[PDB]
Amino acid sequence: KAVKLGDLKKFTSTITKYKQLLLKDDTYQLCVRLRSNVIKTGIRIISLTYKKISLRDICLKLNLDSEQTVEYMVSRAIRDGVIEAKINHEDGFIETTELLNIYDSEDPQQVFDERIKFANQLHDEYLVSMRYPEDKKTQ
Amino acid sequence: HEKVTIAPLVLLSALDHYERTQTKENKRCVGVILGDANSSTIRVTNSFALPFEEDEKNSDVWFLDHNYIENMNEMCKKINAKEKLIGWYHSGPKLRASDLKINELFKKYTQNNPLLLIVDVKQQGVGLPTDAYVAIEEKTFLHLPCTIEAEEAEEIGVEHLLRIRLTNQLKSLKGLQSKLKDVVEYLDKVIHTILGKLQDVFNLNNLQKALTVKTNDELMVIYISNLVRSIIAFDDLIENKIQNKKIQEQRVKD
Repeated sequence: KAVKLGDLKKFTSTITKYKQLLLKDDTYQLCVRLRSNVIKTGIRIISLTYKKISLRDICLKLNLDSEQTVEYMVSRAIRDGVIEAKINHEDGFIETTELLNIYDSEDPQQVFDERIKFANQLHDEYLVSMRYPEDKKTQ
Repeated sequence: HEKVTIAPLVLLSALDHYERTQTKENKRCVGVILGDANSSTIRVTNSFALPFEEDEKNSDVWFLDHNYIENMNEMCKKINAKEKLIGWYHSGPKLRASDLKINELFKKYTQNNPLLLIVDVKQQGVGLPTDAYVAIEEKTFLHLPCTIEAEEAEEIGVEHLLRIRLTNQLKSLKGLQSKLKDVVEYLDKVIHTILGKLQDVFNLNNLQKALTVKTNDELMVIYISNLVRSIIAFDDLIENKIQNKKIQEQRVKD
């Protein structure tokens, strides 16, 4: 509910509320992080959808939040990838990438390979169990 | 041009001839070859050992009679009209210019320029133990490629003989091996035109284009069947032992 927005306070509020329950499950250690992650998540979304947005309009989300920590905060975000964009403050333009391809790459065929690698899952397993009646029926 | 059928029946007896004649590398067992030579594809029906003598101690020195063929063709005719002389064979594996002379004998006896036939009596290397030549001109002679027909009659007794992919690769080297050398051969053999004649087609490689993607794109679907290829396995043999063992491992009544 918070993480949908990842609204640090509203976020924290839950924690603020449930910390003991968190503490009860010691999931408390978590989320302390995803705080700005979702913040950075939002930052990525319905936002990077220009080849940029500006410094300040993307800083606007930080003008919503902070300033020139933006630099960090964006680098903080860019650091992880988890978004793909660039900037130049010299430009003051927070330059928000495509993320656009096709399956020209082996990327699908990776998954195919992934699928391929699985081709042995049930296939090789069928032999894994072929035994049991077949072999015990001999008995 | 008229490039030709091959009769295994020939090929076989041909070596028998070689065998029968006990021909050796010193020698080449020679003989008629039969078929009908008109079409831009010629057929080999049959072929006949020409009792012969070969001497390369003196090249042009060798002995043969036609008059075999004379009486031969008669019977051949009487056997079949379709014998009509296409040419002739020898053992080989290789030519000797006296062949040319010998070639021309049959010219009297053949419709077209008749057909030489090399055989590898040791069948050594590869596809064909065989070459078929027609003279030419600066003489010419030439190999047109040839092959077998059906002759399923053959192919059947054939079937009684014998008894996926990596090969396909394997020749990969072969020509290339010789090839570069073959230059360096002729290079340093004559240290001809045909080499440059090859040289052009060379760039026919690194030719590849993002049309490559198509491949990738294509290969995708190729794999789509994957989940299906073994899906039926995935589903099929697994839930098969659960209906035979539960029946059985529990069968176990009395």
